Amino acid sequence: TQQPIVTGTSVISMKYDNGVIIAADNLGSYGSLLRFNGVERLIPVGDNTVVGISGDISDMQHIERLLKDLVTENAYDNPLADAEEALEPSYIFEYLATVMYQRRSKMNPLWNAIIVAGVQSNGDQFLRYVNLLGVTYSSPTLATGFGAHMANPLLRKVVDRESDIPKTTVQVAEEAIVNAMRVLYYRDARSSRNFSLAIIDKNTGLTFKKNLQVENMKWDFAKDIKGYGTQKI
Amino acid sequence: GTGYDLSNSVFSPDGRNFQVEYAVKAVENGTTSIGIKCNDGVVFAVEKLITSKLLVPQKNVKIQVVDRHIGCVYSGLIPDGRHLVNRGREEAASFKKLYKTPIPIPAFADRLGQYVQAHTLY
Repeated sequence: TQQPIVTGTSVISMKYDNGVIIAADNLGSYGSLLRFNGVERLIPVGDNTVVGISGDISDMQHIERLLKDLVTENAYDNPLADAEEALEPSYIFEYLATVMYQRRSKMNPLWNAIIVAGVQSNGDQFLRYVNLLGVTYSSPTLATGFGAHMANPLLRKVVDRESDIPKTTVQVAEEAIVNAMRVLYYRDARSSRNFSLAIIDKNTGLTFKKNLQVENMKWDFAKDIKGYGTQKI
Repeated sequence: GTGYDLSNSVFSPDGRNFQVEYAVKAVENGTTSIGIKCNDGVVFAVEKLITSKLLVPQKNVKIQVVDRHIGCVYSGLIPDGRHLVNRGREEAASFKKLYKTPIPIPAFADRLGQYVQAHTLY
């Protein structure tokens, strides 16, 4: 029985021919005050998973601690911890989805929406969502909060169905993700211009880009808008 | 009289706890393991006996890690050692959860010391 205080907005992601990409801005809002500008909401787990989290930040920080523990505890009496018995995206997801649902069933949820993006050991892309209610779903594109409304329509024009995944390159995917992030800075009042993006590819592995900024914005047309109807000057 | 060595916590007339001393004997009947401290680290090594050719080589690992920075090796009843490490792990995690920094070695030592000593009280 709680209410979120410091919050993170959208986490968007989509899967492409050889991997998945996920991004989330670096803001931690306190209501309408864009309070903290250096919050990383993308959490890499090992070298094959990135968990993006929106929602309550104190709870995200808790989920972070939990993930670091899973890694420590999986290395225990595990000679193959950095190989065959390393944490897979599907393991990290199922674990989180379990916690989320248990917490909702005790009426004390972790006020978050999470997307686990990654690549399985056999090459399969993994992209799955889980939120404060334990609800889970998978799709070629996944976005939380505001991004579900504005990013999905855009990312879906690139990958509308399963067959479209093998026809999409990292270049195309990253371009779409980057554009969605710009649209969100335009229309989401709780967004930040600074963001992070992560690509998990079956060949090149994990590439994590920090300190990205929305660029190439169109604001010039504003010079010609005056009044709200009849004003001429 | 006699019998001072049938129950753990009992002090003998000379102040010894015979059950602890018999535990030591179980240790002396086991494989040798060592530790060497160096200019900026520590090294652990243990002798693993090959009871027969059927043992898959290099699979029955005996040295164990605690958290990500502690190594533990022991001689004696292997299971008791595992038990001891399981506690060390719970103890190291507890410390990290509350204090954020991984458990200092001197603090870890005492955590293990207090638990082991606890088993000589009853």
